[PDB]
Amino acid sequence: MARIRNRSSIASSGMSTFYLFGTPIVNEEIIVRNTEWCSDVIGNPGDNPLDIHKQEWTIKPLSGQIIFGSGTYRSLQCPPEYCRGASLSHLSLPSQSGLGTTALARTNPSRPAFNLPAFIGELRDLPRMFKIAGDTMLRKGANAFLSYQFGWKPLISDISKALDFSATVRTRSDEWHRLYSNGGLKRRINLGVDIEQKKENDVVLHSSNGFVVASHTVITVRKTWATVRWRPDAGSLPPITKSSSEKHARALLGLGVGGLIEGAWQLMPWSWMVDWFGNVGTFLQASNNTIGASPGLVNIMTTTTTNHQFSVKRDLSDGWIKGGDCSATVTSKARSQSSGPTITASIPNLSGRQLSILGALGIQRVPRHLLR
Amino acid sequence: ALGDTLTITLGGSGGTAKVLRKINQDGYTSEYYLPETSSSFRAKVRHTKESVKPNQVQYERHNVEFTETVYASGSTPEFVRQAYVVIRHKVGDVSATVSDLGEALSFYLNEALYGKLIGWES
Amino acid sequence: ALGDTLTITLGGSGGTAKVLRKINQDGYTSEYYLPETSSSFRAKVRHTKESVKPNQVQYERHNVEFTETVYASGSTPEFVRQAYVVIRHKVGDVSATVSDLGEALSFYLNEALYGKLIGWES
Amino acid sequence: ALGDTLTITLGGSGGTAKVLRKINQDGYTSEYYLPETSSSFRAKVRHTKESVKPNQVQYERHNVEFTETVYASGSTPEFVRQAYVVIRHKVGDVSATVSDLGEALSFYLNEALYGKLIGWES
Ligand SMILES: [Ca+2]
Ligand SMILES: [Ca+2]
Repeated sequence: MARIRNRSSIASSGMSTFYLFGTPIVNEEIIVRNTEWCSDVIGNPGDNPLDIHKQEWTIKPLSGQIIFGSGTYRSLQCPPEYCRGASLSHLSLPSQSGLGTTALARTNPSRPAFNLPAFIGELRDLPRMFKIAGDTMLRKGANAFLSYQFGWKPLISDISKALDFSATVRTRSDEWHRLYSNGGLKRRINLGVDIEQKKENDVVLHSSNGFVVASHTVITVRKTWATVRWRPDAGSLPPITKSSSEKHARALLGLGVGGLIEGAWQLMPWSWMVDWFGNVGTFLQASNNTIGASPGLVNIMTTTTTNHQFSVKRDLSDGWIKGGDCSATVTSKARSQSSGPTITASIPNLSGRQLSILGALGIQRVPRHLLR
Repeated sequence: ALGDTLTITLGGSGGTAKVLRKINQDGYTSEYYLPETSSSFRAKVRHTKESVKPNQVQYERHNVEFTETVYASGSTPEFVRQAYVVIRHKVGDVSATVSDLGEALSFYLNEALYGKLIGWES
Repeated sequence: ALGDTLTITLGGSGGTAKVLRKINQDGYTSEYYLPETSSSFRAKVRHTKESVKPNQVQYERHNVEFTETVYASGSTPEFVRQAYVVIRHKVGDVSATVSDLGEALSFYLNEALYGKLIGWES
Repeated sequence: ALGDTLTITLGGSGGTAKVLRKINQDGYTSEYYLPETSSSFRAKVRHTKESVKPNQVQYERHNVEFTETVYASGSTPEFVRQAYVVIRHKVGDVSATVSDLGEALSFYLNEALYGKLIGWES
């Protein structure tokens, strides 16, 4: 729901009196009324526009007195009556154009990715290689594949490397799935700062108990920035399988060659490895080492502020009048929403050391037909 | 300078027009990139000046590179196609005749000459 | 920022306008460049903090630098010209008074002062 | 020469006028002073020449600075507000070019730039 709220604070107040016949004929009051009003939206989880209009004052009260026959007038600690209007506005500034499009164009995180190795095609086939090799060697002893400089130790080294790769890909998948949450990836850009100054002259500060004129100077500042959140498109995420079987497999491998010679090898988690290797292989080949993404809405925030400072001009005032310096500040803030044409980006998944783990696994030197 | 995008018309005049995006910038270097379903386009600009020597000539080298790579398909791995040009001259040289030499080199190269060159015809 | 081009009018407001072009930006550090047949124009802007001392007030620094190089001609070797300003004041102090300082200095300097100042007068 | 009293006019043209006096001069340097209840004015003019070393150009440098110090009151300790310029060029180079470069630097600096430069834009 959209609500409009108004709120105010008292800045200063004072008293001014005129005596005649020894009587206070007029003793009128003066108030400074700090004012601000805001608009905001609540009850909707989605980001909403909002804006603020806000103003304050800072006044050094007048002082002094003058005497006449049976009558006087005095403005001690009396803030100037000029503040009763307090109407102020920001200075004109150059207009911005097409901020949303530029932000969307510059913010795109698509960038090239690491090249996919050739063995990723065979990635799905690793488990039966190892199973059949171990089974044949156990059936016919270790003498097998001595012609190829192969044995128990190379096999265990290769399977350990595969488990390392599996855990690394698992952790990376966990990280991607965490990223899908909490609104996706956020980025920020800056859209410049505009500063302008001017001068003003002959500002009447008081119209009773004499007259007061003061100089005027104005300062204006504007900022502008934009933010967007890039989130992976649903369904493009990698497999997110949890993994405690690898701990068990590593525990078995610690038994050494002697353990695997015993009934230990029949405890390998072949089915899990086959399923997950096939899933990851088909996913990697489906994509190209990348996750897709789409942009959410684009927002722009533009704060604007100005200062209005005065200095009392003493050449057009009654001699008894002293002081009267004052300053004012006006601030505004805004939040607004925009959207652009559909865009899709690609972000690398794994790079270098991630994919290089098993690029030279030793079992590849045996002909396939013996295994196949 | 260099805009937010670098336009490239592969195939010479009248070809298909692509528009790379500004993606990185540092130390007089900037680079443009664009992703595509079967390939990608890469374009970077670099500048460099050599250090000062007691008695030698101070030279400056520009470089511009286009790079094109296609993703793997089946058993065929990935491969990349690129071509870059450099220019070298002293710090205080006359710019206009350098531009003339650059025009000469650009004009000499044409599709026919590229065809002859790739055939290892020396 | 302030833009990508800066105008240098040699001889004050007399004329001879020169338009440098932005070349780089690294961490609040900007410099523009422009080559000419017999000269090169370069400008630099920098902002920074002093080393933090346990019980001393922090200070702002602004630096604006102009330089010029004249290319070697005949037997005359390379040589340079430059002129730069520095402003120092504490962090958070009133900006307008600091503006009035510095611009008072800028008003003070004029052609006659340089004519006298270059004559080693003090 | 350079006169006996140095005039600082904070606020540019039409501002408040402050007058200093010569105090001391040593090492081709000069100093001006003016005391006040709440602050004080310092002005120094300096000249120098780099060490001669055989086969390169030899350069001379000029410096002028304005400094403003405020006496500590209550909790606020001492602090200073300073702004200065430096000139460097050849010894036999024609003075008109250096004077024109100085005029350009003075003309570029103005209250608008001081108001803008405070933002660390670059
Ligand atoms: Ca002023
Ligand atoms: Ca002149």
